[PDB]
Amino acid sequence: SGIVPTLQNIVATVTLGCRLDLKTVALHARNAEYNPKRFAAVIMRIREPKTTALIFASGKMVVTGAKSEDDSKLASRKYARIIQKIGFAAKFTDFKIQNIVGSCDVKFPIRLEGLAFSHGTFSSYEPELFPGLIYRMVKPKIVLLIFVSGKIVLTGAKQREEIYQAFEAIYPVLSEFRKM
Amino acid sequence: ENLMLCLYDKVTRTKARWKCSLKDGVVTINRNDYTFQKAQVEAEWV
Amino acid sequence: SNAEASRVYEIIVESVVNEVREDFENAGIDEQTLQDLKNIWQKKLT
Amino acid sequence: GYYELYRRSTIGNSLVDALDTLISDGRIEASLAMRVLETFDKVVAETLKDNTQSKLTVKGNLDTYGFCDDVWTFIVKNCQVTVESVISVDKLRIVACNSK
DNA sequence: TGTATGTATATAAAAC
DNA sequence: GTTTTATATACATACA
Repeated sequence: SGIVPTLQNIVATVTLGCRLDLKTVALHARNAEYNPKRFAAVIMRIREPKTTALIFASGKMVVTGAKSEDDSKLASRKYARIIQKIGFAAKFTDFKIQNIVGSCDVKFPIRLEGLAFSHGTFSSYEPELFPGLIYRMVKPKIVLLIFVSGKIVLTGAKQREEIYQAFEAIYPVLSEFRKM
Repeated sequence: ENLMLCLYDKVTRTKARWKCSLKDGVVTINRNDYTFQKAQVEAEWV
Repeated sequence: SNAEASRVYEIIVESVVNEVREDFENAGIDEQTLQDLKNIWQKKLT
Repeated sequence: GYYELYRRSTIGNSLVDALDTLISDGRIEASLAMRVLETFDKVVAETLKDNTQSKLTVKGNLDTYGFCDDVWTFIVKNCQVTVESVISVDKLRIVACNSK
């Protein structure tokens, strides 16, 4: 199809290689939060790339919200420099994209109950609990959120081609259960 | 020099929109001083 | 510009001075020294 | 108890300056100056609690925020402030301590 | 009694 | 339990 899912979020991990004093980081980094009574990490944000970082005492870090592999790595590097400039002997090691989320619109209503019954082995649909159908694909190990409006959410990918392939696999099934 | 000293009741955020419920404070804005019981802050981060 | 501010400020000066008087008298300093503190503080404050 | 943040206010600095003078300029008992400031901290707190009516509204761009040790710091740019009048400020710094 | 925000529900993933 | 993102329902407080 000429429909290609749009990437909405990417999560990554990086090892800085040193231990950090979270309070020092907090007191010296702009736009940073540190509340050990809520979450044992420093939450830090930057505008470009617009992302959020969970920095830890172990030197472990998680970066979220990026919409491209390039942005994800770039932001991660920015947080790294900021930590280094504060005085910590940080390094940028083992950068790894752990999850990629995507979404698309097929532009036609979908018969969810029908979809669920035909593909019961993969489908979960309790509209009273949640309005979308939870379809767990085995092929590319991807989880899709199918809605009666024709909008799709695809998540759990290590690389974008998985999101892409997961949609190409599901598309025929969507046409198969089009409600019009 | 445009400094507000006070207490916070609640601070929240949704996307880049922050809201703050401030109490019992004093501010100096443009060489003038104000004292307040309550204050609400609606600010958009980028 | 605010009036409540000046009123609050007045309450603060008057309230602090009278409370501080005990300690001032304990330290055997001087009632007129307390009066000076009041006048200078209010002077700086303008 | 009682935070010392209000010493940074116009009225707080003025007090500091007055006392510093009595100490240096004169021979007025220091340490007592501290006693006075301890009184200041409490008074400003109760006064701002029991003797205020104004409600303020600040709207603008959030240039910077931050949290550490029960203190929130915000720096609002290009903001309009509403008293109960509408005032505009290029840059406003806000420091808030936990009410609890 | 609408327009607003809020809560909640459900998905992947890492770090503590 | 935190943080991020698409998506969609009910429900719950407010506000003039």
